[PDB]
Formats: sequence, structure tokens, C-alpha cells
Amino acid sequence: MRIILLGAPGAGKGTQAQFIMEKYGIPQISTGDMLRAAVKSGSELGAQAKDIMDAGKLVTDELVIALVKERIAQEDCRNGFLLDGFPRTIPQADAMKEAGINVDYVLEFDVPDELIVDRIVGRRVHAPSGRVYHVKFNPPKVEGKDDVTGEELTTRKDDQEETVRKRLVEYHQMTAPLIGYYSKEAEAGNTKYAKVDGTKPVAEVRADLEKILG
Ligand SMILES: Nc1ncnc2c1ncn2[C@@H]1O[C@H](COP(=O)(O)OP(=O)(O)OP(=O)(O)OP(=O)(O)OP(=O)(O)OC[C@H]2O[C@@H](n3cnc4c(N)ncnc43)[C@H](O)[C@@H]2O)[C@@H](O)[C@H]1O
Ligand code: NA
Repeated sequence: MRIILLGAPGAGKGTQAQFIMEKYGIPQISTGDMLRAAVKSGSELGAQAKDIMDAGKLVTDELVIALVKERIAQEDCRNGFLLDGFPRTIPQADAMKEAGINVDYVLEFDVPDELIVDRIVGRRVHAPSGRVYHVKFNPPKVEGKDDVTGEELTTRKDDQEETVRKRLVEYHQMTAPLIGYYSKEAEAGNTKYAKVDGTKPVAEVRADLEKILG
């Protein structure tokens, strides 16, 4: 099974990706996690993304296309994979089509703009896994600690209100057009397309997604 998740910043994609990976046994390919890991380790491929991400802007198409082509060439992707944050522009989507990469489901998370800031300013993350929490809406079992490993959670440097506002403007200009792109692909028989109400509680969104995916 191959899946793409679409939606605005803070819509809940990373939260739901963890449940899909577990139930269907496929790896997640998260371009944001890969870029943040490259910055932390100083990797030649991606470490220069630091200043762009902290400004709330998208990194270049060529850099993230190379990161994804390297990741999915690997062996855990022979049974499928889940794309979370890629594609982010029409040229990234066209690059996947031209490479012959087709998917089975495109899942859109619908969330009103007015909810995004307060979701992101309360976000706390376990950087080694990509797992995510919220101090008010979805907290860990022990404050400040990852549920699965118990290790200390951190706050992302780009998760302040003014950066989030810039990311949303960028989303509307560059990324929202992918809803139409994959709606058109689904009408041609090339994938299934479905939308979920991302304002429901975490456990209900999970249940709605399981009904779609079977
Ligand atoms: N392909 C690409 N091309 C170019 N540049 C790229 C790129 N990919 C990455 N980049 C670069 O990386 C930067 C950051 O990108 P990115 O890493 O993708 O971060 P983002 O834009 O800020 O938004 P997310 O996708 O991380 O949010 P989400 O939909 O996953 O929701 P979440 O589960 O976290 O949940 C949000 C919060 O709400 C909480 N929450 C989740 N679900 C619910 C719920 N149902 N009810 C209440 N609260 C909830 C969560 O606990 C959490 O605290 C970009 O600006 C760009 O520079
Ligand atoms: Na397909």
C-alpha cells in the first residue's frame, strides 16, 4: 500500500501517520523529519536548509526530490510507503509521476485556518522517531516525556506564531493546488481520494481513516 497525506500546517498528518505505519506495516517518508535530521547531524545533503526552515519558507524542489529518491530506494519500501510532507509543490508531484511512482490513496485533512496557530505553539516532539504531542489537546502520559521511549521531548525552533503565519501563506500559494492535482488523478483511475474532518478528536480521526483504508 502507498499513501500520500495532504493538508495545511498543523492539520494532524504526522499524528495519524504513526497509526497507519503500525497497522499496515509500511515506513513513513517525512521530508521535514529528514531535513531536521540532516541539520542536526551536519549532513552534506540537507544541512544547509536550517535558515530557510526558520524563516517559514519552502526549501528547493531539487533538494527534497533528492532526499526522497534516496530514501525510497531503500529496502523497507518494497511493500509500500507513506508520504508525509512530500509532494509539497506541483513540480514535486510531476517528478514522481515521471519517475513512474503511483500511489493507492491520497488522504486530505480538512482543518480551519483559525485552529492552526494554537495547535503549533503547543506542539512537543520526540526528534529521533518523529512522534508528536500537544501540551493541552494531546499530551504525553508523563509531562515532557515520550510515551514509547521515555526520552525528553523538545520544542521546534520554527513553531512560533509568526513563522506559522508565513508557512500558511506559502501553503495557500504553493501547496493547496495539489488537492486539485490528485482529485484529477483519482478521476482518471490512478488513485483513490478521500477527505477527513481533522477537527475531530485524535481517536475519531484514526477510526475514520481505518474505515477508508480497510
Ligand atoms: N516537501 C517539502 N518541500 C519543501 N520544503 C519542505 C518540504 N518538506 C519540509 N519542508 C521544509 O520543512 C518545513 C516544515 O515542514 P513540516 O516538517 O512538514 O512542518 P509544518 O509545515 O509546520 O506542518 P506539519 O506537517 O509538521 O503538521 P501536521 O499536519 O503533521 O500535524 P501534527 O500531527 O504535527 O499536529 C499538530 C499539533 O496539533 C496536535 N493535534 C494533532 N491532531 C489533533 C487533533 N485531532 N485534535 C487536536 N490536536 C491535534 C498535535 O499533537 C500537534 O501538537 C517547511 O516549512 C519547509 O521549509
Ligand atoms: Na494507483
